[PDB]
Amino acid sequence: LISARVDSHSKILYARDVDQRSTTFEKSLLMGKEFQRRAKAMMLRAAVLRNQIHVKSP
Amino acid sequence: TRTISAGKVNLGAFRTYPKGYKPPDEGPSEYQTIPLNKIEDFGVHCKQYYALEVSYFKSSLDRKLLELLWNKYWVNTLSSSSLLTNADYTTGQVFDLSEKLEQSEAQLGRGSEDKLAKATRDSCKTTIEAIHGLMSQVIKDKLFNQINI
Amino acid sequence: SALEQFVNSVRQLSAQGQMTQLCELINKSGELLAKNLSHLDTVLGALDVQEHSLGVLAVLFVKFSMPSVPDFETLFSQVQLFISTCNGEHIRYATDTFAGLCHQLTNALVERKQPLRGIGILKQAIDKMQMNTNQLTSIHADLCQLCLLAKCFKPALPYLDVDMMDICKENGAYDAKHFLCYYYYGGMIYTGLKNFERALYFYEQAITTPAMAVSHIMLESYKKYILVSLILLGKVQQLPKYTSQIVGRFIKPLSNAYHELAQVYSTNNPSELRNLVNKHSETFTRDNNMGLVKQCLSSLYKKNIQRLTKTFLTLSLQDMASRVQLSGPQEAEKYVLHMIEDGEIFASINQKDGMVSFHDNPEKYNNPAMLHNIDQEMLKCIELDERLKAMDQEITVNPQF
Amino acid sequence: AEHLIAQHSAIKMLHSRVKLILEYVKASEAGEVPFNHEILREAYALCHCLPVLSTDKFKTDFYDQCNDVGLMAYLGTITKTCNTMNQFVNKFNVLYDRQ
Amino acid sequence: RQDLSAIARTLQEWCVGCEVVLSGIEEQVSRANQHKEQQLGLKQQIESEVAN
Amino acid sequence: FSFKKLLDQCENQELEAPGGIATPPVYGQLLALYLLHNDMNNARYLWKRIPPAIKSANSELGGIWSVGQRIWQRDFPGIYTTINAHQWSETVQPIMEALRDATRRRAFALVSQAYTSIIADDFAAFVGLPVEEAVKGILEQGWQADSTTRMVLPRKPEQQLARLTDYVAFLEN
Repeated sequence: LISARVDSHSKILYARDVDQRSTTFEKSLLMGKEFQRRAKAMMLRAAVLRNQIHVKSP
Repeated sequence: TRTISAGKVNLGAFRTYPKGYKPPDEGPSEYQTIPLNKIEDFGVHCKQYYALEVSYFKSSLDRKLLELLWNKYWVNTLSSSSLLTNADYTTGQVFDLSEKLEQSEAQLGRGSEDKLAKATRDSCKTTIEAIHGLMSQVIKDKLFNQINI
Repeated sequence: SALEQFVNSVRQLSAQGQMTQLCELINKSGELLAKNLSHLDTVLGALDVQEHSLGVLAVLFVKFSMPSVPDFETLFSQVQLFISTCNGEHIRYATDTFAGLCHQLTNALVERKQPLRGIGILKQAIDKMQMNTNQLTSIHADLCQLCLLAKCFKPALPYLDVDMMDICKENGAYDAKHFLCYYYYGGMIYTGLKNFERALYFYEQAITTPAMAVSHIMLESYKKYILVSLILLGKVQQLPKYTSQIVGRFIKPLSNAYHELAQVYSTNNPSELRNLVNKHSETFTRDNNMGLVKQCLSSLYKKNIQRLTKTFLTLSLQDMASRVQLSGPQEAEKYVLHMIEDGEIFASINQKDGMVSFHDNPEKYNNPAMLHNIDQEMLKCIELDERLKAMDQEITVNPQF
Repeated sequence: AEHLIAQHSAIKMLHSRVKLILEYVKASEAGEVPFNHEILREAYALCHCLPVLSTDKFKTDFYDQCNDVGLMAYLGTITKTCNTMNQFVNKFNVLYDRQ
Repeated sequence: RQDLSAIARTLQEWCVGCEVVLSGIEEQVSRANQHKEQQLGLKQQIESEVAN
Repeated sequence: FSFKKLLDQCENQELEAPGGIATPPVYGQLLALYLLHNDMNNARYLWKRIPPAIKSANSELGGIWSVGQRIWQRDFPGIYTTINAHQWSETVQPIMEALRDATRRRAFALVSQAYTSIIADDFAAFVGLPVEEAVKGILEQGWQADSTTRMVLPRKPEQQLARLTDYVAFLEN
C-alpha cells in the first residue's frame, strides 16, 4: 500500500495520489469496450447454436 | 429536487380511504423512481389511498402581472443552469440505481418482478435530466460566447 | 439425343412465378454429363445466363481429372464473367452447388500457382449470396484461404471488419469446419498485420465452437492464441465457460509447450524464457509460429519496462539497463524510444545527464477529443441496441407457448 | 417538447429585443430617425462587451462538464442496451433453447 | 458615427445567432416528437402481431 | 495531398488486370507508397509476394526495399542514405522525395515529445540534416540551444443539438 513513486536521480520518495476524475472515466470506456466485445461474441454464439454448428466424432 | 431536474412542477394531491371499505378497480397510476430504502414503506401503504386530478388556475391581475413580469424574466431562463443547483439529487440517484441493478443481476441467477425493467427506466429518467441540462448549456455557449469581437 | 432437350426447360421456368422445379433439374443432371455442355453454354445468355451456368460449372470443376485440358484459362474466364456482373438473383436459393463452385475454384488455385486474381473474383461471389448485414457463408472461409496463401491480406479485410451474425446455410451448404476456417485464417490474417486485439477475438470464436471430437484447426488456433495474449497482454487470456469439453480435456495439454512458455513468462525472466524456446525450438518451429513466440521474448522486455512506471518516476539509463537485463545504456535508450514512438509508455529522455523521465500522464478528459470518442463509442453501443431490438422482433412471429 | 418550450419563447424575447435595437442602429446612421449620442454610446459597449468569455480557462471548464455528462450518457446507454439485450436473451433462451 | 456600421454588424451576427438557435430548436423539438410518434406507431405494429 | 487517391489506383491494378502478377513499375510504386504511409507490415508481405523473375530483372525494386529495412530497423540516418541512392524518375522519384519529408517530420514530432534534452549530432542524424542546418532549423522554432555540451533542448508541441436530441429520443423511446 505504498502509493508512492521513486525519484532515483536525487534519491527521493514522493507520495503518489490518484486522479479521481481520470479513474472513473478511464475504466468506464474500458468496461464498455469489454461489454461491446462480449456482445459481439454472444451474437455469433446465438448464430452458431441457431444453425446447430458442431464437429461430430464418429 | 426533481421539480428542478425534471424541469417541471413535480407535485401530488392525495386522499386516503377508510379502514374497512376498500377501493374500486379503475387505477393506472404512473411510475416514478422510488429509492429502495423507501420502496418498501411505499409498497405496503400505496394501495390504501387514491390521488386527485390536479389543475392550476390564476386571477386576472396575476395573469396580467406575469405577462408584464416576463419582459425581464427571459434573462433568468437563459442563465438557469440546473446542474450545481440540484447536484446532490443526480449524484445520489446513482447510488439508488446501482442497488436496483445489483438485485436484478442476482435475480437472473439463484434466489418484485423483473427489477431491471425498473432500473432501465431509472437509468433513462436520471440521465434524461442530465442530458436536458446540457441542452440549455450549449444553447448558451451558442448565444453569448460566439459573436467574435 | 437427351442432352440437347432440357436446355429449353431452364429457359421456360425462367421468367415465371415459380422456379422451384429448376431446383430439381440442377440436382438431377444425369451424372455422366458429356463433353457437350461446352457448346450449350454459348447459346444461353438470354435473361442473364440463368442458373444453367451453375449446373454446368459444378460438373466441370468436379471432374477431378484434367480441368478442361490445359486450357484452364478458358475455364477461368468462363467462371470470371459468371461471378462478375451476371450475378442473377436466385443464387440465394441454390447455394448447394454455388458454395461448391467457390470451394473447387479455390482448392485448385491454391495448389496451382497463386490466386491473386482468384481473390478478386471471390469477393463479388459473397455479395449477392449474403443480403444485408453480412451473413457467414462458406465463401468467407475460402476468401481468407486464398488471400492468406497469396500474400495479400488487403482485400479480405472489408469482410473481416464486420462480425457477421447469421450463418448462411440454404440447402445445408455449410460445413462444421468452414466456421473454424474463417476465424482461424482471419486470426492469422490480423496476426501478420499486427492487429492483435482483433486477432485474439477471432481465434477465440474458433475454440468455442462445439465439437464432440478434437478437430485439427482448434489445436492450432489455441497455440497461436496463447502467443497473442502473451504479446498483447502479459498473461493468459481465459476462454468462455461454453468452450467445447474436448478443449480443456485434450487440446489444452496437447499444446503444453505454449503453456510452458507462459510458465516462465509470468516470472519476468527473458534469459530463462529464451532457454525454454531453444529446447523446444523444434516443437515451436514445427508449427511455423516461431517468430511470434520470439515476439513474446520482446513483449516481456517491454512488460519489464512497463512495470517501472508504477515504481520509479525518474530512473537512469544505466540503472534501467541493469534492471531490464538488456545491458548497456543504448539498449535501454533503444526500447524507450521505440515504446514511445509506438505509444506503449509515457516517458522521455534527458541525455545530458543520461536519465529517463516517466511522464506517466496521458489525458484529462477535458476537451472535444474525448467528447468525440464519447459520441462515437456510445453510437456503437446504440448500434448494438439497434441489432438486439431487431433480433428481439425476429422472435415475435415464430410459434407459440 | 416539454423542456425546450421554455427556451423557445424565452429566446423569442431575446431576439425581439436584440433586433429592435439594431433597427434603431441602422436607421440612426441612415438619418431622419433622431441621432442620439448618449444611447448609441451604450450600444458600442453592448456589442463589443459580448465575446462572453473566450478565456482559455473557461472553455476547459465547460468541456469538463460536458465530458462528465457524456460519461453519464455512455453508462446510461449501456444500461438500456443491457436491458434490451436481456429482453432478447430470455425470449431466445426459451423459444429456441430448451432452458 | 464614423464606425456606426462597426456597431451595427456585430449586432446583426447576434440577430443571426438568435435565428440560428430558434430554428435549430424547432427542428429538434419537431424531431423529438417525431421519434416518439415513430416508436408509438412502430410499437402498435408489434402488439397487433399477437392477434394471430 | 494527392498520393492517397493515386495509391488506391495501384492496389486495384494488382488484382484487376493480371492473371496474377502485376506490372513491374506497379510493384515499384506499391512498395514505395506503403513506405510513404508508414505501413511496414504491408510493405513486408508485398515483397514476399513478388515472383523471383521480376525481382531479379527489376533491380531498382531492391533499392526501394533497402529503404523499408531501415524503417523497420529505425536506423533513421540509414533511411536518408537509401533515399538518396536510386533515381527511378517518372515512376518513383516523385514519391521518393515525398517519402523523405514524411520520415523527417515523423522524426521531429517524435524527438520533440521523446526528449527533454538531446545531443545535436544525434538530433542532426535522426532528422537527417547536418549539424548547422539542424542547429538553425530549431532556433527559428524557438527551441532552447546549448553551446559547449552541444545539446538541443526541444519545446514540446444544427450540429451539436442534433446529436443530443437523438440521445434523448433514443433513451426516451
